[PDB]
Amino acid sequence: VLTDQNPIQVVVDAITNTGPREDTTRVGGGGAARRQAVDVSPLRRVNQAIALLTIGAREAAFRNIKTIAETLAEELINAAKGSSTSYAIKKKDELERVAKSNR
Amino acid sequence: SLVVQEQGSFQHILRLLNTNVDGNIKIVYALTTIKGVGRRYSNLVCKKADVDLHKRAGELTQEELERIVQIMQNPTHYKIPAWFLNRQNDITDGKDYHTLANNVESKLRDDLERLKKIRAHRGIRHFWGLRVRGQHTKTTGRRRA
Amino acid sequence: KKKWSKKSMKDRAQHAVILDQEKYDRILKEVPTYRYVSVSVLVDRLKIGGSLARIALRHLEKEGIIKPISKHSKQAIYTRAT
Amino acid sequence: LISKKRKLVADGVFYAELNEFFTRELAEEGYSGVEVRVTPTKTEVIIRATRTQDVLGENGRRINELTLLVQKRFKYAPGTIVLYAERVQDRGLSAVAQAESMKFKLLNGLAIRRAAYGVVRYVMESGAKGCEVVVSGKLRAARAKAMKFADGFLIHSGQPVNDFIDT
Amino acid sequence: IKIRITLTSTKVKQLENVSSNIVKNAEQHNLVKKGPVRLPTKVLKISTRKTPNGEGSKTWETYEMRIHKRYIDLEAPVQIVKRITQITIEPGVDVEVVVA
Amino acid sequence: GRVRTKTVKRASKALIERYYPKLTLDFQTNKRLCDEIATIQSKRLRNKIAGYTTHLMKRIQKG
Amino acid sequence: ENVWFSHPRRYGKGSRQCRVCSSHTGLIRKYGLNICRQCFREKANDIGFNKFR
Amino acid sequence: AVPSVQTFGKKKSATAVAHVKAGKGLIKVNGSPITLVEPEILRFKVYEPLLLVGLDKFSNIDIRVRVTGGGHVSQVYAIRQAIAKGLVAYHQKYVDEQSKNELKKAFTSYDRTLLIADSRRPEPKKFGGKGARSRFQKSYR
Amino acid sequence: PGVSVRDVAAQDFINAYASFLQRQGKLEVPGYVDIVKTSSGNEMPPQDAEGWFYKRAASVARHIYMRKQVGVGKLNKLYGGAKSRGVRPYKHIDASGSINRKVLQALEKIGIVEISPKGGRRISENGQRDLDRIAAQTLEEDE
RNA sequence: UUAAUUGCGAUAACGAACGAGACCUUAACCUACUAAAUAGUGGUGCUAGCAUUUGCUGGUUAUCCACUUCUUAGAGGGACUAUCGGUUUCAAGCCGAUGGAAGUUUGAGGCAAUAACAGGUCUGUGAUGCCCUUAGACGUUCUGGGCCGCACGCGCGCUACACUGACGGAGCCAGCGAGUCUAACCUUGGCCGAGAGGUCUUGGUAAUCUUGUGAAACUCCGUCGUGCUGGGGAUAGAGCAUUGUAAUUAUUGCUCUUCAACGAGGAAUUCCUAGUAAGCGCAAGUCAUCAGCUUGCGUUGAUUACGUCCCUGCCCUUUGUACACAC
Ligand SMILES: [Mg+2]
Ligand SMILES: [Mg+2]
Ligand SMILES: [Mg+2]
Ligand SMILES: [Mg+2]
Ligand SMILES: [Mg+2]
Ligand SMILES: [Mg+2]
Ligand SMILES: [Mg+2]
Ligand SMILES: [Mg+2]
Ligand SMILES: [Mg+2]
Ligand SMILES: [Mg+2]
Ligand SMILES: [Mg+2]
Ligand SMILES: [Mg+2]
Ligand SMILES: [Mg+2]
Ligand SMILES: [Mg+2]
Ligand SMILES: [Mg+2]
Ligand SMILES: [Mg+2]
Ligand SMILES: [Mg+2]
Ligand SMILES: [Mg+2]
Ligand SMILES: [Mg+2]
Ligand SMILES: [Mg+2]
Ligand SMILES: [Mg+2]
Ligand SMILES: [Zn+2]
Repeated sequence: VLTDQNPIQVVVDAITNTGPREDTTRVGGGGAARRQAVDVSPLRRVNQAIALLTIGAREAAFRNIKTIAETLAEELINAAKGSSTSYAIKKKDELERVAKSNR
Repeated sequence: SLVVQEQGSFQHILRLLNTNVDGNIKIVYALTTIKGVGRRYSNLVCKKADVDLHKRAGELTQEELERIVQIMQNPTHYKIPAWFLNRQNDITDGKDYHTLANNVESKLRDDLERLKKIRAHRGIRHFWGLRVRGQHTKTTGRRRA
Repeated sequence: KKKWSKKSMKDRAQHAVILDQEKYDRILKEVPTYRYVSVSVLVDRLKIGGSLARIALRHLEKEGIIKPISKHSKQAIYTRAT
Repeated sequence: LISKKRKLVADGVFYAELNEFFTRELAEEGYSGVEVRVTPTKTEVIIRATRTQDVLGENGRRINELTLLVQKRFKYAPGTIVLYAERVQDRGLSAVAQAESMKFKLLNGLAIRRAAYGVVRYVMESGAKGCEVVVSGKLRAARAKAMKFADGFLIHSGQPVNDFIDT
Repeated sequence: IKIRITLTSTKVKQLENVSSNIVKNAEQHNLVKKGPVRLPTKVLKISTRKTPNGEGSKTWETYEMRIHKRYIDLEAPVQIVKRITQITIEPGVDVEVVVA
Repeated sequence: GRVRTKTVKRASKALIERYYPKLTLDFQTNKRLCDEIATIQSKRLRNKIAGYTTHLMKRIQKG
Repeated sequence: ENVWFSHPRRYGKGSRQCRVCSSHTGLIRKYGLNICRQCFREKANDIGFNKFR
Repeated sequence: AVPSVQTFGKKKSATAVAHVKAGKGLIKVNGSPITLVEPEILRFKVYEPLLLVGLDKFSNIDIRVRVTGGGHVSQVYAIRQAIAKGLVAYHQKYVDEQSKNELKKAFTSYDRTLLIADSRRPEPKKFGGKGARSRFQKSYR
Repeated sequence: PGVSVRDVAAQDFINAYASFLQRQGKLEVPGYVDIVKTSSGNEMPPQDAEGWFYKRAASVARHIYMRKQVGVGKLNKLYGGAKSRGVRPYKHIDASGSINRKVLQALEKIGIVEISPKGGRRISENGQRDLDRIAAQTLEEDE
C-alpha cells in the first residue's frame, strides 16, 4: 500500500543496502593486538542485514503503540531508499566509518 | 462503528467514597481505584445497576453513580451472593459486610489490635513487623521497609 | 539498595479518550491523504485513543472512504479509496 | 489377583531373598547359586552346590529344615514348595564359590598371596580363559592397599562382560 | 470352548519357544485359533542416583525390566485343554489359562 | 572417521589371500559369500569386511 | 503398657522401611518392592533389573 | 470392487492415513473438506501438491484423510505427504508409469519432503540438564 | 448436494447457532449467570455478558455432533486452561462443572441432545436436523 | 591419516594382552514374512440427518465377511561412506555430487583400561576393627517443640518488567508412563455446589478402564491502548473446603479484597552447533497432604560457526630445571 513496488523487491533492496561491506576484527601477535579492518563476506552481509533490520524493528515496536509489522515496514522501506533514520543504515555506516578509521 | 460526538457535560476526576476517581477510563477499572472494590466487585455492581460497561466513568449520570454507590454500600440487598464479600461472618456480630475506602484500613488495624492485646502469635508477629503466613525469613524480606 | 540503572522518565502523552466535533471532522477530512491507515496511524497522527481508532476504522469502512485489504485482528490494514 | 508388573518384581525379590538366605546359610557347602522353576502343582528350587552330601545331611534332614523355613517365611502351603540339590558343573568356573573358599582360607589363617594364587591356578586349570582376584584392605599394616592377582587375559567393556565374565 | 492362554515372561527366546510349540501342537491337532498376539513389551524403569551418599556429580542410573506379553485363543476339547496345561512350562515364563 | 580397524583389514587380507578365484568387485555378492565362507558374529562387521575386500579387489584390478 | 507403641504408623516415612536394611530414608516404593535405593543398586541384577541405556 | 489404495504421511509423531479411490473429486480431512485444516496458512501449505500438479488429476478420484498425533503443523505436513503419496500410488497402480514419473519429478522438484518423510527425530533428554545438550548452570563460588 | 456441521467453519457455525438461540430466547439461563468465571483458572468473567451461554451451548452441540458421547468431566477438561498461579508456574485447571451441566440439561429440555447408554450425553435426531439446517443457512449466508 | 598407540607404513625389535573400536539398548526405513474384536481399516446388514439422482457425514457388539497401509510386536533384510569425479607418498584416507529412509565412527546412550585421591560415605547396610556408652543408658519408646527460627552475605531456580502483549470467548492437537487383597489405588458417568469439592454408581490387577490422558504454549474473533495501566502479583484481612489422630509459626486448594517492588538489570559470569538452544506443558519419584525440584516424555521450533588455539584446560614429542608433600 505504501511504496507500491513489489515488496519482495523492496526487502531485497533493503538487504543489499544495509549489508556492511567492511568490518573490524582483533588481529595480533599477543600483547601487540589491534582492531584491523577487513572485508566482509556476502553471506555475513546478508545475515547482518537481516539481524539489523529485525532488531531495529523489534526495539522500535517495543514499549510503543506501533506494531512489529509496521515497524518492520518502516525499517525495510527506509533501508531500501537509504535514510540514515533506520537503525540498520545507521549501524551500517557506523561500522564502515570505524573500519575506515582503523585501516 | 458507533460515533456519537458528545455533549460537553463530560467530567474528569470525580469524587465518591472519599476517593478522587479518574474519568477518561472505563467505569469498572475506574471503580477499582476504590480501596475495597476490585475488578470482580465493580464489574458485578456495574452489571446489577444496568449501566453500560462500554461507557467511560466521566461520561455518566449522578443517579447512576449514586445507584452504584448504594449497591456497593449494601450489596446483599441486590442479590449479591454473600461470598464476594471481604468481611463475612465478621468477627463480632456474625453478619456479612464489605469494607470500603477507609474502613478497610480501620478494620485491618483493629484486627491487629485485637491480636496484639490478646498476645496471639500473629499479633506479636505483626507488632515486630515480621512475616506471619509462615514464610521463611532467612533470604527474603531483607529491605522490606 | 543500588539499582545499577538510569531510570529516565518520559513525556507521558495524553491521547484522547472521547471525541467531539472538532476531532470528528478533523478525522473525516484527514483520513484521506493517508495511503496507509490503521490504529498506529490514527494515534501517531490524530491523538485519539486506540479504542476510538478501532471504532472509527469500522465506521469509515462502513461508509466507504478507506478500503480494506486484510482485517486480521491485532493488525487492521486499510488504504484510501479513490 | 495381582498385576503382572508387581508379580514379576515379586518373583525377582523372592529370588534375591532366597539367594541371600542360601549364601548366608550354606556358605560352608559351596553354594554356587539357585534356580526357581514355578509350575502347576508346585514351585521347585534347584540349589547348585559342591558339597551336596552336606547340603542334604542325614536322611535329607537339612533339606527338610530348609523346605520348612522357606515355606514358613514365604507363606506357601506344605507340599507346594520343593527343594532339590545339584552338583554344580565346572566348580572352577564359579566366582562365588572361589570367593567363599578364599574367605574360609583367610579365616583359617592362610596367607593372602598363597590363597589368591591357589584360586587363580585352580581356575585357569579348570578350563578358563582368564581370572582376576583383588584383595583390598588392611594387609600387614594400618594403611590399606589393594593386591591384584591375575592370570590370563580379561575384558572389561561391552556386552561380552555380561555374557562371559562371572563376577 | 473359548480358552485364552497368556504368557507374561521376561525372556523373549523362552517365550517364543513356548508359543511355537503350542501353535504347532494345535496345528497338528488341527485346532482353529487366533495366532499369537504380541502385546507391547512394557518397560519398567527405575531411576536412581548412582551414589549412596549425596556428594559428587549428580549421576543418574536408569534400570529397566522388559516384560513381554503374548496371548493365544484356542477352541479345544477338555482333553487337549488338560494336557496343554500339563505341558508348555519353562523357567521364568508365567502362564495364565482362562475359559470364557 | 571411516578408518577401518586391523580386525577388518586382516580378515579382508586373508579372504583375498585364499579366495581370489572367487569374490568380485560387488559388495552384495561379496557379502553373501562372506557370510557363507566365514564365521562372523555381526552383520555390521560382515559388511565392513565385505566393503574392504571390494576396495582391495578394485586395487588389485589395477596393479 | 499401652503407651509403648502408641503413635500411629499408618502413613509417612515411619510406616515404611526397607525389607533389607530397615531404613526409612531413600525408599523405592515403585512396583511394591519397598527397597532402599542402595540395596536396590545391589540386588537389581538378581531382581531382574538391568542397564541397557 | 473399485480401484483403491491407502497410504500414510508422517512427521515427528503425527501420522495421516489417506484412502484414495476413484470418485468425483472430494478431498476430506477427518470429517471435512480440505479448506478447514485450521492454521489458516498451512492451509496454503497443504494445497501445494494440488496446485502443483493441476486439479484435473483429482477430478476422477476421492481422497479421505485421517490424521492423529503431533500438533497442528505436523498434522498439516503429514496430510500433504499422505496426499502426494496416495496420488503417486494411484497413478502407479492404475495409471501408467510415465505419469507417475512426471508427478514424482514435479513433487520432488518443488519440495523433497512431499514424498519422503523427514528423518529428524527428537534427541533424548540426559540428566544434568533440562534438555539433550543443555546443562543446568555451573557455580564455582 | 447435502451439507453437515463438518463442511462449515466452526467459528461461523457457532456464531450463527448462538445468534439463532439468543433470538429464539427459550433455552435457559440458570440465574447465577452474570456472576461467574466459567473456570477456577480464569481471572475475570466473560466480557460479552449479553449471552455467552448460547455460545457455550452451541460449542457443546457441535462437540457432541462430532463425537459419540461426552460428559461434564470431558467438557471441563476441554474448556479449562492455564491457571496463572501468580508467582508459581502455570498449570492446567479444568473449567466449571455446573455451567456445562446446566447447559446439557437445557439442551435436553429443548431436545437437542439426550442421555445415552455407556453414560453421558449424545446427539438426538431432531438436534442433528437442527444443526444441519443451521449449517446450511450458515453456509449460504455468503450469497 | 584418524574421533581414537585408529591405520598406512617406517623400523632392535618380534609376537601378544587391556582399553578404543567391535558389542548391547534405543530412535529412524520395510505398502516384503507371521499374525491380531486387548490395535485398526474397508465392505456388507440395522440405523440417524442433509440431499435427494447415484451420494456426504455419523452411530451400531456378539451383524458378520475380507484385509493388515497406518498400530503392536517376533524372526529377518537394509548402509558397507555404495556409485561417480577430484586430491593425496598416490597408501591409509579426505572433499564434492547422485542415488537412498538413513552418508557428522547415521543420531543418542549403556558398558568402559593401568595407576591414583591419605575425595565422599561408619547418618544405606544385621558391612565393619578400635574407642566410648550400656539401666536415673548415647538403647528403645510417649508428649511437646525444633530442623522453617533472621540485622545480613552467596548458589541453583520460578515469576515477571508487556501490544511478537494481558484478558474473554470460540477452535483444538501429543507422547513417555502409573494404578486396588486381604486392599482400599486411577477414576469415567449421573446429581449438588460460583469454586474448591461432596455424593450415588461404574470400569480397570490394565494395548481392553481412567485416557483420543480433548495438556499447554498455540491459532481465529473481540475488549484494552503505552498509562507501574485491565502489565506484574508478592505482602496482608476475612471466609469456604480437603488430607490427616493433630495444621496454631498460614499443609495445600478455592472466593473476595489489599495490589509491593520490577521501567531489560553494574563489575562479573553460565549453557549451547540441530529436530539442538529457547519457549510450552504432561507423566513418574519422593507422597496421607504439600512442587517453584529432579528423572523422562513429547508440542512449536531460531540465529550463528563447521573454524582457531587468543583466554581457560587436555594429549604427544623435543627441550631446561637447584622441583619429588612435585609452581
Ligand atoms: Mg508495540
Ligand atoms: Mg528444551
Ligand atoms: Mg480455551
Ligand atoms: Mg511463562
Ligand atoms: Mg457401516
Ligand atoms: Mg573414487
Ligand atoms: Mg557411539
Ligand atoms: Mg557406608
Ligand atoms: Mg533443612
Ligand atoms: Mg545443582
Ligand atoms: Mg494480571
Ligand atoms: Mg487467549
Ligand atoms: Mg496418546
Ligand atoms: Mg567457563
Ligand atoms: Mg507429583
Ligand atoms: Mg512438608
Ligand atoms: Mg528434592
Ligand atoms: Mg567443533
Ligand atoms: Mg635454561
Ligand atoms: Mg628433592
Ligand atoms: Mg612461587
Ligand atoms: Zn536397604
